[PDB]
Amino acid sequence: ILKLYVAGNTPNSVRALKTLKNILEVEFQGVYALKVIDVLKNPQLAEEDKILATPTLAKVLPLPVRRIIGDLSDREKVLIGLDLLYGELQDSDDF
Amino acid sequence: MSPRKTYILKLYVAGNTPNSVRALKTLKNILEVEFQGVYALKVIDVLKNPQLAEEDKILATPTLAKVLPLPVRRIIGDLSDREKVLIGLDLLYGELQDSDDF
Amino acid sequence: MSPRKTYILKLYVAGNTPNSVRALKTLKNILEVEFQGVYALKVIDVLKNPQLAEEDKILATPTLAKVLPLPVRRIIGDLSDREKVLIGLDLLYGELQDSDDF
Amino acid sequence: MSPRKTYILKLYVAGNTPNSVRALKTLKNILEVEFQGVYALKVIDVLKNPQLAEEDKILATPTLAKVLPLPVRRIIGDLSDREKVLIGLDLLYGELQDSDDF
Repeated sequence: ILKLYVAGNTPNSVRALKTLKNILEVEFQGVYALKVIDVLKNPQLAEEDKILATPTLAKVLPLPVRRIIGDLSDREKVLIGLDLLYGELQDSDDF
Repeated sequence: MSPRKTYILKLYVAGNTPNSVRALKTLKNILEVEFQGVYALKVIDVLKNPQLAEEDKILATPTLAKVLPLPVRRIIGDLSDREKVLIGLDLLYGELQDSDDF
Repeated sequence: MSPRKTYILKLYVAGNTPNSVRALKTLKNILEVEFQGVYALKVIDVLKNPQLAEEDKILATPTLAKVLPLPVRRIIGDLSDREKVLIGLDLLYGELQDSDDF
Repeated sequence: MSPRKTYILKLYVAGNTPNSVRALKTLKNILEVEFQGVYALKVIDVLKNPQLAEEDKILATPTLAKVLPLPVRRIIGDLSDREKVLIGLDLLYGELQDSDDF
């Protein structure tokens, strides 16, 4: 699950995020999910959650996801950071 | 100049409420007069510039809630509670860069 | 869960080496003196157990290095550059170590 | 597909024994005969170059085995359960011919 942390939502931002959702939906079944949270509505980080810098995890991501992320972080200037924990599977462990 | 090997307490906030700023100046003040030298408060607002630096990261507030002393415990728990402004924080030893704060 | 803490720094290593084990000793010490209750240090020799568990992952070293404290960054740094033995690394929350993880 | 977008199955492998290379050769072969223009196999021996590139990550086996073909999964089941050689795997996407840039 790709966790995005954003500062507010704009039209272009929402469009690009729905596009990102669409891509993880088209070519990433059960291997990539998306959780976007707005820091303008939810600043309080809780428990295991954390925020890493964009160039930290972007370089290791798929390149269309890389171009979408790069867009969000450079053009729209709304993405503050991301996190990929991810504790991924279909059946809960900890979690 | 110096106790040296200073702790760098980076706080990550979203906006500056009229009361939040005074709480900040308070925190800074007590860190200066009561913990002279050992600390260094670095305030970072996400809203002023969203894009985090490559060296920056944000940890949860319940973490780093056993390390720091109590008089700033209350201020941190507050900056999380009364005003929903505090996202998270980080604590670094350094120093990698210079000319930052004299 | 409990003992609840802390942020665990997993180091992925290709074989045990005198210099490497000395450096890891040092790193563990630093982590348990300054950043006690903040950073744990977990070594994994890939030569002993190459198979990653379902939860584990290996991010590249120059990925999470940058966001780590300088005293750790230098050790990991030479651990990759000076005497090349370090594979990737990772940073997770929970759950214990040494105790250790079971 | 505009006009071509190819899969890049990266296998993170701990050393190269005698009898694992024939299974990799075979896997490669079936990746080229049944499928084609899709599954591009890239094998990274972590023992020849411990230093993971910044573009590289290593994930758990089943986590990506979710989307893999049955014969391929039989072969990775082999490499992981038979001789402890497969550390992990990663799946990238790209138009690779001709594109050394990657």
